[PDB]
Amino acid sequence: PESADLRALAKHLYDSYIKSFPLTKAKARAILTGKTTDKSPFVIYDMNSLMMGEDKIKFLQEQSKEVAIRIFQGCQFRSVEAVQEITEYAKSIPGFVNLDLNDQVTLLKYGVHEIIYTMLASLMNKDGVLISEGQGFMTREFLKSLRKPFGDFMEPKFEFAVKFNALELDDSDLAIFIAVIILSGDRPGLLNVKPIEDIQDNLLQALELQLKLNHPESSQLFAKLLQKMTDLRQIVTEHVQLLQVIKKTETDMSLHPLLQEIYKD
Amino acid sequence: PSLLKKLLLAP
Ligand SMILES: CCC(C)(c1ccc(O)cc1)c1ccc(O)cc1
Repeated sequence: PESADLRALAKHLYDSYIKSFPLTKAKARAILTGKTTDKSPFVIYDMNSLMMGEDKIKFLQEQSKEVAIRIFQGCQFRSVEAVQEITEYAKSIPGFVNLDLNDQVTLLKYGVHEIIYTMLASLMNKDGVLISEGQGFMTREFLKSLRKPFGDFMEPKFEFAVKFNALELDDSDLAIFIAVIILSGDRPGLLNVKPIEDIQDNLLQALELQLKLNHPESSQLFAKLLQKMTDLRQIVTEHVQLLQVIKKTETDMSLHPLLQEIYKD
Repeated sequence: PSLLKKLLLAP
């Protein structure tokens, strides 16, 4: 009756999830653990291996920029792609496209980055991150070696990733979890909160049922994810703070317009 | 001027 509908919803969200996001967590873990028969990644652990694998595992390449800014700029454009993938997914959530268009923008403005970090964990282990649709692996250590402005820019996403990955969620749990984040009825500037809260409540129930059936032995996996949602806010907060340090302490800082609009806050 | 809005309106 109501639960059968909560399972149908969970499966719709998963089917749309697999459409919007090519590199699933299942595939990413298959590569990180070494379980794929379809090739293997190129490791970038120092400045020399970056050069050899620069044109490799890549997303007019003559930038003449410092390695730190080129990496950072590489991050910008995977985020640009991800913002588009998240938007395609958010529009597949039943009832989203019927929201006030300006409320949709607000939900995406304050939600994309929370979801990018969540899904970024699926590509991360304690040693690095899968990059370029699984073609490359960038060591966490190599990212800290960067200059002091950009050296503590990815470590935060690593700390959260290792902890979030301890929960052992799959693509089904993440599909609903992402939908709940997007449908937050407490995003600043929303004009019609109640219709957003009604959707999230129905999503939270599908998530709770999803977790009980999928992780029947992991008691309190729901209350743990509700806390992670709160963490993701402070994590993005500290992230936006760092960006303004760069924008203020760094020159020659080209930023993609889509991120300028999202970051305007 | 909203890029996010143009993304939201595309099919
Ligand atoms: C998975 C790709 C990755 C780690 C990234 C970074 C930030 C983000 O929000 C999404 C993805 C990336 C890509 C290019 C690069 O030069 C450095 C890092």
